[PDB]
Amino acid sequence: PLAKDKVALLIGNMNYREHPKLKAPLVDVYELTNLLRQLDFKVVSLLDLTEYEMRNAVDEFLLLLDKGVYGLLYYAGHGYENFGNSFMVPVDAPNPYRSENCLCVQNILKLMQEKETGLNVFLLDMCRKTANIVFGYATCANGIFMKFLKDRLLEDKKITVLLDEVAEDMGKCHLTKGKQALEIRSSLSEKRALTDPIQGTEYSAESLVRNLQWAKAHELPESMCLKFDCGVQIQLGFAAEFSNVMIIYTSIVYKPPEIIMCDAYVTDFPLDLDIDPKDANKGTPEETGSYLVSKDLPKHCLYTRLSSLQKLKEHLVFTVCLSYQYSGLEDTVEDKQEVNVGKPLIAKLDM
Ligand SMILES: COC[C@H]1COCCN1c1c(NC(=O)Nc2ccc(OC)c(Cl)c2)cnc2cc(C)nn12
Ligand SMILES: [Mg+2]
Repeated sequence: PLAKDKVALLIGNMNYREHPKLKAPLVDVYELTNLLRQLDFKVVSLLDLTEYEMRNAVDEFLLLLDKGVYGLLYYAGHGYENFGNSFMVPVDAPNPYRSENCLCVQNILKLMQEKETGLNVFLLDMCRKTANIVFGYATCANGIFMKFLKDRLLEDKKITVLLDEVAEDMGKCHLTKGKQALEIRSSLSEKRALTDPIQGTEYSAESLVRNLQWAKAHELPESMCLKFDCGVQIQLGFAAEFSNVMIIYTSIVYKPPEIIMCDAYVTDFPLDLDIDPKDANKGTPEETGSYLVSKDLPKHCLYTRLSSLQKLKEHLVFTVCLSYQYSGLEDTVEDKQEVNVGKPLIAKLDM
């Protein structure tokens, strides 16, 4: 059994404006991304999406579901049931909910039902109120579903057999023991698995430009070295937590011996990103809201988390500031430099 290609769209909503926050989507989408990438899936991981951003992400994902393709869609966040229908709640939903402002699962399923895909796995991990589709619906540090799913996902068995084993894991767990926490709906008529290889990777112009636009939509700005007149050199580094989340970190690489102190800090970011200056320039990545890529970031820097890159409609332009003092000097001099790192990650798509 072969896949024409393997694409995945992972969405996690946690920072709700009018509803309770959720912690699990953060680690769950992060761990699911690495595992799916290990299975040779091109992944798009998005955190905290409004209604229009979800509708654009899901439509574009469905466009990739050509004949023979293996697709996986995963959602983690608020959801609600309204007369037999299930809805995914965007971070911009009002309180109380209105179905119109949410994404109907049954509408998406109907759209997937028209594809001639090899495998279509749709996972819903919600906090509640042939197309070879395998729908998984969960209604419950990782969340319960991902804790059991992450331990089985790399198994070389049929996805239905694999998800059925997870249902049995969850049924033994003292938390969801004897509870209706997982439903699996399936129309899989053949032996497909998330581990199946991709057919002979060939030079077809249409699939190569979508693979290279996916590569382009995940390009980070390269390392930067800014030199100030005083002789101080600052390095700007960039890391990615999600397709729409980039960390920026600064360090002083060189400081002249005659300079007693030098503090580098970034400010004046485009207002679409809504970066609070009290959350930027922290001594640890955890202080910025970054708890996953923290172990892979270089130490003893100043960190700023840029979430909401899907909202950036212009070039990422910001100021790098430097406060410094010389030997014997009673006054602290201030100097600045403007930086333009293009449109990083998902911002390349022109939102
Ligand atoms: C058409 O495919 C384009 C490809 C290539 O570039 C990366 C994005 N792509 C996508 C998306 N797309 C989106 O998420 N689009 C998006 C648009 C507007 C938005 O905000 C207004 C947001 Cl938040 C998202 C979704 N699933 C997948 C899965 C794969 C393998 N790629 N892929
Ligand atoms: Mg809808």
